Amino acid sequence: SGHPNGSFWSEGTQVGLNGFKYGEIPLPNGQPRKKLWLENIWNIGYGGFFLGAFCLYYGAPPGHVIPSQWATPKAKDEYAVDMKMIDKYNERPDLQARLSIVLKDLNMIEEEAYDLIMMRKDYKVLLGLHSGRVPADLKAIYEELEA
Amino acid sequence: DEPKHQIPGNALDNWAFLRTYAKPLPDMIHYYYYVYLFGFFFVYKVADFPEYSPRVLVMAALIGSLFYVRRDWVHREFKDSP
Amino acid sequence: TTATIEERRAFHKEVLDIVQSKLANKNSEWARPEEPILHNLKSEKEEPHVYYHNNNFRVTRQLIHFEKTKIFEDELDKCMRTHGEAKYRKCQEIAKRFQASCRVASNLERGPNARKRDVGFIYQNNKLRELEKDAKELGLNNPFPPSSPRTTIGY
Amino acid sequence: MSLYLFMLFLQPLSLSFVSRSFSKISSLMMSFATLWSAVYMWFTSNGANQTFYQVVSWGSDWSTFGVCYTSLYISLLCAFIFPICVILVQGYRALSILICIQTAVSLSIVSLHMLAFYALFESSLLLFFILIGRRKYGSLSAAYNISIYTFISALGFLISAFWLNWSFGSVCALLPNEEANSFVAFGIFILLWVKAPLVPFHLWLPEAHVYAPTAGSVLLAGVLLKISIVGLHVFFLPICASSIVKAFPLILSICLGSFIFSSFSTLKQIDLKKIVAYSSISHMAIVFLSSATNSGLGIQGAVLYCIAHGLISPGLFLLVGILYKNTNTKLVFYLRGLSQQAPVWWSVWVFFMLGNLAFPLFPNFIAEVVCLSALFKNHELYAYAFIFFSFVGTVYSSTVLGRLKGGVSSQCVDASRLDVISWNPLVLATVVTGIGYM
Amino acid sequence: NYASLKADTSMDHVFGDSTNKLNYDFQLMSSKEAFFWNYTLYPIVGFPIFLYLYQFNKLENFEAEIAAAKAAKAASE
Amino acid sequence: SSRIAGDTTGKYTPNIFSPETPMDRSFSHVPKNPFWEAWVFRRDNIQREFVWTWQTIFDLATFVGGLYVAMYATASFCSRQNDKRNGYPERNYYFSDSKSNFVIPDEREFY
Amino acid sequence: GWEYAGTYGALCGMVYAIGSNVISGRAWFRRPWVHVTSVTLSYLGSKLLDEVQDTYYLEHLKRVERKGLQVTEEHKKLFS
Amino acid sequence: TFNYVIPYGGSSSYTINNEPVKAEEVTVDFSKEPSASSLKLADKSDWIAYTFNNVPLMATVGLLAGAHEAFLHYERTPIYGKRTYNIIKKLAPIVINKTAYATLLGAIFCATDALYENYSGKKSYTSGMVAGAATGAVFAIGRPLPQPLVWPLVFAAAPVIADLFGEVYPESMKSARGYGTPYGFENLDDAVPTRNPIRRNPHHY
Amino acid sequence: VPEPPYAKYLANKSHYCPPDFHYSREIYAPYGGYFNDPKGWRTNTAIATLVMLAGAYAVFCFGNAREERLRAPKGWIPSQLWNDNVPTPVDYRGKVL
Ligand SMILES: CCCCCCCCCCCCCCCCCC(=O)OC[C@H](COP(=O)([O-])OCC(O)COP(=O)([O-])OC[C@@H](COC(=O)CCCCCCCCCCCCCCCCC)OC(=O)CCCCCCCCCCCCCCCCC)OC(=O)CCCCCCCCCCCCCCCCC
Ligand SMILES: CCCCCCCCCCCCCCCCCC(=O)OC[C@H](COP(=O)([O-])OCC(O)COP(=O)([O-])OC[C@@H](COC(=O)CCCCCCCCCCCCCCCCC)OC(=O)CCCCCCCCCCCCCCCCC)OC(=O)CCCCCCCCCCCCCCCCC
Ligand SMILES: CCCCCCCCCCCCCCCCCC(=O)OC[C@H](COP(=O)([O-])OCC(O)COP(=O)([O-])OC[C@@H](COC(=O)CCCCCCCCCCCCCCCCC)OC(=O)CCCCCCCCCCCCCCCCC)OC(=O)CCCCCCCCCCCCCCCCC
Ligand SMILES: CCCCCCCCCCCCCCCCCCCC(=O)O[C@H](COC(=O)CCCCCCCCCCCCCC)COP(=O)(O)OCCN
Ligand SMILES: CCCCCCCCCCCCCCCCCCCC(=O)O[C@H](COC(=O)CCCCCCCCCCCCCC)COP(=O)(O)OCCN
Ligand SMILES: CCCCCCCCCCCCCCCCCCCC(=O)O[C@H](COC(=O)CCCCCCCCCCCCCC)COP(=O)(O)OCCN
Ligand SMILES: CCCCCCCCCCCCCCCCCCCC(=O)O[C@H](COC(=O)CCCCCCCCCCCCCC)COP(=O)(O)OCCN
Repeated sequence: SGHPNGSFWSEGTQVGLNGFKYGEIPLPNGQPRKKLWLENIWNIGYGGFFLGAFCLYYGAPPGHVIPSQWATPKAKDEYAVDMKMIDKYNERPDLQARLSIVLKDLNMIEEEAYDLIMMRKDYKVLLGLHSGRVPADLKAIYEELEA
Repeated sequence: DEPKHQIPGNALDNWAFLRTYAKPLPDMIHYYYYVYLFGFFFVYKVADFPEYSPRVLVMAALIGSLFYVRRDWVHREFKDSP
Repeated sequence: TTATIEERRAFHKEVLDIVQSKLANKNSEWARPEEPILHNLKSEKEEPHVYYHNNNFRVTRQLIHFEKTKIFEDELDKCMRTHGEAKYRKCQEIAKRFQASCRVASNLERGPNARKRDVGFIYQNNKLRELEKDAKELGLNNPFPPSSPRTTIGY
Repeated sequence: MSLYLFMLFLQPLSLSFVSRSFSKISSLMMSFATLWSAVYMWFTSNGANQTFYQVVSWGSDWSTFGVCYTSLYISLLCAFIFPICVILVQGYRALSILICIQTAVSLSIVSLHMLAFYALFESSLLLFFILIGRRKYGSLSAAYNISIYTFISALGFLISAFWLNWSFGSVCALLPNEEANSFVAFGIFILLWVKAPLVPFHLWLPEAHVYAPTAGSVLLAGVLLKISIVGLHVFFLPICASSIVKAFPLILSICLGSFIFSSFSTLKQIDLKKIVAYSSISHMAIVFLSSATNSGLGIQGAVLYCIAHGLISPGLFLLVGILYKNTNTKLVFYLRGLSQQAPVWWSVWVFFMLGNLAFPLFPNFIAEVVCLSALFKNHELYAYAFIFFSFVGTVYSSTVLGRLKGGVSSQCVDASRLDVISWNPLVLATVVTGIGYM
Repeated sequence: NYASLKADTSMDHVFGDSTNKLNYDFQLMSSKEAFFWNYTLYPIVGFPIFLYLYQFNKLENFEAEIAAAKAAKAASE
Repeated sequence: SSRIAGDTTGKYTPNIFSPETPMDRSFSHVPKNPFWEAWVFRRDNIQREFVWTWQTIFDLATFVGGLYVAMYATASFCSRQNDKRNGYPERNYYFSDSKSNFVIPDEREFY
Repeated sequence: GWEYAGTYGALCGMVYAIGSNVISGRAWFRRPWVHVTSVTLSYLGSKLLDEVQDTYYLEHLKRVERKGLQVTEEHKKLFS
Repeated sequence: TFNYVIPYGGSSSYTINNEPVKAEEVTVDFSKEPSASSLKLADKSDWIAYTFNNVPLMATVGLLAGAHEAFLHYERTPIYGKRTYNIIKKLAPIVINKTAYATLLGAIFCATDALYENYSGKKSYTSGMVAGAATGAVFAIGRPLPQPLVWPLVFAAAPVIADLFGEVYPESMKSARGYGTPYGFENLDDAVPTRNPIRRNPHHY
Repeated sequence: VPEPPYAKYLANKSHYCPPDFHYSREIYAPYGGYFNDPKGWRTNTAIATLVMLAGAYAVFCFGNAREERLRAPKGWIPSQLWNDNVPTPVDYRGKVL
């Protein structure tokens, strides 16, 4: 037992092929194996697919392939506005009372105050105010907080 | 040799049962004549029938389908006896 | 609220005019509208142009909401990581805002069968407050816990 | 879009003019050209056009074709998976049948007219009867099953399409129409009920898959089952949402029952192909339920899971075909010692089976997470039911792997160079989707 | 063609004979036993369902009692 | 008694007349068993031994129908809870007899 | 009516020539004269069919107008 | 919607209603209303009367089936050979028994349907299901094991099929027109008819 | 039985292989054979170690760019030697270092 020459750092005792890969027998004189008919077509077509997918995913401008990428700057701007507005809301208790009235008519709980602030420009609020479902007080409240 | 489905019954008994279909065969014209005649009269009468509920019609169709006997069935079982 | 056929055809003609005005100048952001087409239709499907434009506006808005929620989550995570053990007191507000954003994004277009997403247990807490008020005023005994000051890091 | 449709029409056309000896080479080159055209269609699809990326009409409502999120993913999946089917099939007759089936299926996905959709999908009805019922390796029973089930479901869908064309005056998806009728909803639904196997209308699928050639099985599981999700998203949810919401308790009952009964039935299977077929039936239930919730999370999750299945099931069917070629057996009891005898086949088999069990580094995990989230959005119990019963898939897969993994075997049955070439694209695609490039 | 049905008796002395066979009849559980165990195990599996049903019932009953009392207080007064 | 059929160089020919058996793909096929083949046949063709007996009807109804009933009842309960949670009026489901026409919530309306 | 009737007809004539060759066991390229004749005849027949369809569309528009359908100018434009 | 972000379909307001607008200026109906005979037969008020009005149909079907079987037996019997037995004595039971069984089953179905509808007081699917089930139970009195389950089901299903596609279907899809403008969508600019199309004259056969 | 001609190409039994143990030498596995010990292993291992160190360098670069420390360490941390984004240490009392 032990190592072959007693030293761990000695040349391996096996010379040859550990196994036959794909079951192919090495040519005696070292002649290369003839390539299969499909190898070139397969490699070109699939490599072209994967490379095209890579280039489209990364090369394309924002919002062409991934729609969320386009929305990121706009979300930052709305985040800034919302943050300023919420800060103003916390300070002024008169506005809070008016919104508590607006919320009740809209079948919303008091905690959903921040939610109303965050939906200033959304299908439900925009079309409800026009149609009459949403009380017109909300428009003034939003303007008081710089829209 | 391969696995095969088991056939219920003995060979000679099954063949004997099959041989009960080998009987004098009437011509189909005799049946057709009566069916054509009565069918024509039936179509004439049907115009005067009262309007029946869809449920009753469907039930009548079911009963007729259940009570219909295939021509082969009578042929195999027919016996010229009392 | 009733809509007469005369008014319906009038709105249809106005919608056609809006389409014609949009068609006059090319816009690469035609399907990312910043404003909806306001209407009082019983069904949006009646006016196809309004339906498609408003749907595109709703998609734009929802994408914006999703990105806003991701931004809110990033500030909450930074705030939580900076404060240390004082996170519970100092990060109540940021968390409140993040949870509000999550509710707005999920609830706006939940779907016909989806339930409201109660981020922060606000609805449950409200229900428990109402149940407590009723039990106390009517002299009943409540089998439910009383409402909580804080149920989550924020809401 | 126009390039993709033209390449699609050229692929069946090319066969008529080939030398009859160059058929396989020409077919492979055409398949790769169709894949490249699909990539071009993806490149020319701007996300800015939120509703439909591209719509083309060639003179009539029937010839209206267009690509949406569901359509784009399914079309890319079909173009990706077709080359594998092509190389696996030999003979002009087989090539002709396969190329006609593929052209019909790929044209159906992009069609935006219900009547045109029906015309294109059901054109490949006799071709499947002939393919599944081939002389030596086919079963007439399976052919009759699949054909009759398809005809009855598609005829119901056709009747609903005729009523919608009579009542509204058009049956094109691009025209907004809503219907509250339950007969019409049922007519459209029955097609989806049969095509995407749902208990008790799933019997046609396993028979067809077992007696179909490997190219046929790969195409069937990979994309034929997905054609249901295109019909749901494009031809059912826009018009018959009210009926899906009205029948949601029944839809949920039938989908969960399908998932449970199919899982239990998979436990009694001794044939590898039947195991893979019943796994597909179980997997289809989550996709169907998630789409029926009519939520953003559900539609996206269903499409994503469909892609994951369309990448994992062809792999298992390909490996099973390779093993059957090497051994002429599909009985798990005869196949033993595959770990020692086929270390390379075994590695890929284990990887694909892990993918089928929705492990984290596989696309199935992400897809399942999204679908479960959509169910949890509907109700917590809905999600819990599906999550709990997932163990049954583990029991059957573990038992199969254990039986195959060890024992005594005297035959070296490992994959050749051709077999590794055929699965390499599927492996790479699985890995890429697993890491999050969905 | 087919594999040989003749066994190998080389290792019979070392590892024992194959004469002893299994006593199992290879049949499954009785129908009566199965009904009991399915209708016992499945409810255990669906523990969340019963928790939700319990809480929902309690909530609805409380709400109905509250409404009843409210009505009573709103009638006289 | 055996020879290598495959040739990497591409000069592959099938020696159909060779006395020695080619080591082709058929070399590695597993030997079948008369009894295993009959078991496989019996398992697939199990519809022949199907018999309608009270035990069979009982087992089918109790597990298949029983699961379907439990699943429907659970789904109906979950729908009722969601309707109560959302604040929507009782929805007109297919088998539910409700004197209300509510089905799809209005997106514009605030519930 | 259809703006692609001529192209369709030419391609269909090709379909006839190739199909007839294939059914009889000959190759697609055989009998070249058949190809030109088929293409021309099918193109002309497709065009003629399109005029016939248009003519009966206009006859129908006349009939419906006589019956009392209040077709607008745009509707009268739909039927060339 | 054809997008992955918002739910597909749409929502219609329940508050907002659209005033009905006539399909055409003048409506000419070529569909005749139900006859007084149809209403009389359909009246289930008195179960005995209902049963006696509707049995003629079952009796006719039984007579046709019995005539069929009797003819099949008669055709085979040979004219050339003299027969000891009387043919009518052999054939008359066939026809009589078939007619009697058919009439009895139809009587059971009609009676149970009328009695359930009266006791319940409402026209419902259940009445047909219970009438079918009772008829199928009577059909399978002495039959082997599967038949007691199968016949009550098939028979109960038949009135369900009749109700769904004979009564509910037409009333459900009465509004759809096919000409002019789609029923729901009248805002759209489609040619408006002065009169409805009359594709056929009211039938008289 | 006369070993087949290809058997010359295949490798012998390694030193670690038990003499009684018989394995088929034709089977290929990516993880290696039954007992391995190939010739040229020392070079392969040196190449492996070099690829490991290069990948460690790339991983270190990536981590350093993405390692965000938002709260000051209580005392000096080793990361300061290599990363410049460490907040100045503050002790338990609060004094800056
Ligand atoms: C004195 C002269 C003798 C004649 C007497 C009267 C003379 C005629 C006078 C007036 C005739 C006009 C009206 C009579 C019926 C019209 C048929 C006809 O005339 O065709 C010529 C016909 C011969 O024509 P043929 O082309 O030479 O023979 C073709 C067959 O292949 C023949 O070959 P075969 O017999 O060997 O094969 C029979 C085959 C032929 O197939 C048919 O019979 C097809 C008919 C099916 C329905 C027909 C349409 C129903 C619509 C009726 C409309 C009214 C209701 C309205 C609404 C209903 C909605 C459906 O069917 C079968 O296999 C046997 C099964 C019976 C029906 C199968 C359906 C079973 C469904 C039940 C489900 C329960 C099973 C569940 C459990 C299963 C377990 C898995 O002559 C007759 O048969 C007349 C005999 C009269 C007996 C009819 C019994 C009741 C009549 C009304 C009931 C309606 C149902 C029809 C049932 C059977 C009718 C054949
Ligand atoms: C699509 C939507 C659907 C909606 C509506 C659809 C529409 C519905 C209806 C549409 C129907 C479409 C499907 C039905 C297709 C009709 C069936 C069919 O294809 O033919 C059947 C029939 C089947 O022939 P088969 O299979 O051999 O069996 C018949 C047996 O031979 C039996 O033998 P046989 O005893 O019966 O012999 C009688 C007959 C049958 O005999 C034969 O067929 C033997 C072969 C005829 C001689 C070869 C034709 C010579 C030129 C043809 C050009 C081929 C170009 C290809 C190679 C280029 C060479 C440079 O002989 C004839 O050919 C009678 C016609 C007289 C013309 C003969 C040639 C005259 C000298 C050339 C004229 C002008 C030269 C200009 C340029 C020349 C070179 C380019 O074909 C013909 O009969 C050929 C008819 C005419 C021959 C070609 C003449 C074309 C004019 C030269 C090209 C110049 C451009 C053309 C435009 C201007 C015209 C002047
Ligand atoms: C202008 C510049 C020039 C540029 C070129 C542009 C020209 C454009 C088009 C021109 C191309 C030539 C057209 C080919 C005509 C002959 C094709 C043929 O015979 O097929 C087999 C034939 C193979 O011949 P073969 O191997 O030598 O032996 C056949 C022996 O004759 C008999 O062998 P067997 O007795 O052993 O039969 C065994 C049979 C096994 O038995 C079966 O399976 C029978 C099944 C019945 C039909 C299959 C039902 C499903 C077919 C779906 C359609 C496939 C497309 C799917 C797309 C959806 C479209 C809605 O298996 C097969 O035959 C092949 C299986 C799949 C082929 C079925 C597709 C052919 C449909 C109809 C062929 C057209 C014949 C018209 C006849 C004209 C005058 C006689 O051709 C092929 O290479 C495969 C089919 C190519 C299909 C393209 C044809 C268009 C049909 C699509 C319909 C769309 C409307 C047409 C508009 C087309 C563009 C305007
Ligand atoms: C107002 C009407 C009232 C109701 C009246 C109903 C009366 C009958 C209605 C039944 C209509 C269904 C049509 C399918 C019949 C079953 C298939 C025939 C059975 C059969 O033996 O077919 C063999 C193979 O079929 C197969 O292998 C197919 C297996 C079974 C097919 C499953 C059916 C599809 C799904 C069923 C419903 C799905 C949704 C329903 C909306 C081929 O026989 P052969 O070629 O050797 O001929 C030799 C003669 N024996
Ligand atoms: C027993 C469980 C039900 C099995 C179905 C499970 C899941 C299927 C759900 C599919 C989703 C959309 C389909 C819409 C309705 C189909 C079935 C809904 C349940 C149902 O039958 O409701 C009936 C109404 O539906 C109808 O009136 C139509 C029923 C379907 C017709 C059957 C065949 C139609 C084929 C027509 C082909 C195309 C025709 C196009 C013109 C009666 O319920 P109810 O409201 O009266 O309540 C009174 C109870 N007390
Ligand atoms: C011939 C064919 C059929 C013959 C044999 C059928 C025998 C099966 C009969 C019992 C089957 C299970 C029991 C479920 C139905 C019980 C009675 C139905 C009436 C009902 O809805 O009551 C609800 C049952 O609780 C529930 O909501 C469901 C509780 C049981 C579900 C969990 C039990 C097993 C869990 C396994 C997973 C299955 C579900 C996975 C999601 C609670 O009353 P309510 O408050 O809702 O008021 C609603 C007004 N009645
Ligand atoms: C093709 C439809 C044929 C039915 C197939 C069912 C399976 C056949 C087994 C035979 C059983 C007999 C038929 C029973 C089916 C009816 C469903 C039972 C539900 C039920 O009892 O509720 C009734 C209404 O359902 C109804 O009566 C309307 C429900 C419509 C039936 C289901 C429609 C879709 C089924 C199709 C599934 C797959 C198609 C393949 C066959 C009561 O209502 P009520 O008003 O009386 O209230 C009571 C006030 N007294």
